[PDB]
Amino acid sequence: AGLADALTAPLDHKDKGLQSLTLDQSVRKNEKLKLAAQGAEKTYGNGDSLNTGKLKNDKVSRFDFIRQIEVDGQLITLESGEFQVYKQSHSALTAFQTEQIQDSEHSGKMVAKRQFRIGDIAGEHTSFDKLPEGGRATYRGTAFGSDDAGGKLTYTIDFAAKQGNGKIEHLKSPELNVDLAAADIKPDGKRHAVISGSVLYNQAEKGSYSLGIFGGKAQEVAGSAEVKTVNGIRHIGLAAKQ
Repeated sequence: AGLADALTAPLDHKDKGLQSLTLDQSVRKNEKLKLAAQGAEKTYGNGDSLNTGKLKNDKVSRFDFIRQIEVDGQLITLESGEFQVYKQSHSALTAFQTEQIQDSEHSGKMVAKRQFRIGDIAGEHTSFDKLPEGGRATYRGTAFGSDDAGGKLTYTIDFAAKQGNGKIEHLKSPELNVDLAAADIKPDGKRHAVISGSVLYNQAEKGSYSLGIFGGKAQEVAGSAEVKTVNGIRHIGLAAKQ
């Protein structure tokens, strides 16, 4: 696995769009980060990166990590989990999966939560008035979230009518396949466009999603959803290509 390559050496170092991902919110400005997999280990802090140049497209990479600090020269393993790293065409994103973590009173206890969060959505886009207003664009993607990380969605956008739509499918049970609330183009992007709509949960509840278009000609789509429930909020990541 190229996991070991990307911890021991850099990848394509030219970077003029995306050949890497930024970690300046993945770690605190004071704290220590250790990552490891498949015979290698990355040791950093404050605000670094992870390199993705000469890896495959349209796939997920798997990693072990911990976020920690040194106290009076002593090392405590504060929170540990899964570093879930998506590589696509023109775009890439991270997600967090914190589970096994220390209690900050006894310096040697453990606690087991199951806390997922979305990460940074990499790939600059600056050009919707550069696309045609014609056709229908088919899309299909992975859904990855705090209860959702076994299913996958179907997505579309009528370029001729400027309206997005979708559906969530491939679930453990059939009532869990939900309709997606059809949504038009709305203002948010600093020099680009967005589709932002609503998300129906187990035929109940009230979630929310936002995503954008990527590449030089609508090659893929990426962004985020948050479904809020009586169980609290599930963040779901988007990964879908033409």
